[PDB]
Amino acid sequence: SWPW
Amino acid sequence: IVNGEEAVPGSWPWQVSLQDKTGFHFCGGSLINENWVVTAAHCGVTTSDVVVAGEFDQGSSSEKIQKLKIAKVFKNSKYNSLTINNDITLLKLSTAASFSQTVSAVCLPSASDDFAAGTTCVTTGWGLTRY
Amino acid sequence: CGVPAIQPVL
Amino acid sequence: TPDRLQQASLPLLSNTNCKKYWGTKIKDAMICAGASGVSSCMGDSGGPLVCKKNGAWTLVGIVSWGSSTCSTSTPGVYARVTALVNWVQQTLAAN
Repeated sequence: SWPW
Repeated sequence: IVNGEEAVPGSWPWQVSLQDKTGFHFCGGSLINENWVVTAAHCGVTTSDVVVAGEFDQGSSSEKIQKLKIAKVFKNSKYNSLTINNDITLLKLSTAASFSQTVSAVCLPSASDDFAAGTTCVTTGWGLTRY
Repeated sequence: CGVPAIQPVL
Repeated sequence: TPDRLQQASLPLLSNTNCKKYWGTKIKDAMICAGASGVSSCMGDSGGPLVCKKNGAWTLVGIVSWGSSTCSTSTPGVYARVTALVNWVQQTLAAN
């Protein structure tokens, strides 16, 4: 996951 | 947005771009009134960043955009950076936005409003179109 | 709030 | 990145169903949307997820986080504005  | 399409210019008039001092777009946000923008807490906005309202094409020099300074950053006290929960920040603008055909506010829901699974909604932005 | 002057086309 | 503003329509999911993708990472102040052939992606963060209610566009989510590759078959995760709006109202009233 990754911040968007 | 991956596999989206180009918007009609001006048709999402609450959408703002958050830019750093170099002019780099790093996050979106939404106007909720002339003085306040909602964005994500994890965007890490500071008072050195700029809110750009009224923009469609970030490559154009001819759009009548508003570059608005930020007075204060209000990160929600419940934001948890470890889990990215409660991911909301309010920005109080130093200079009010001037509302127009291309700049205006989105509505906020009531706390008790219901948005059912399966409802079709819309998202907008200048994020990557391909990874 | 919530009613754009320029209508979106989806 | 694109110069011009993009849009996409996409469906809301329930948190119970979103947990099939993301497990215990999904909290009550999150709402999932997508897995429908589109995805929000890096640089969209902070922007709106809006739904039309009684003829007006209403802010339901704030683009937050999702797949590191912006997979169009995985749901994106948005901050759930109904869980947060009381704080918004308290902040505006006090400032």
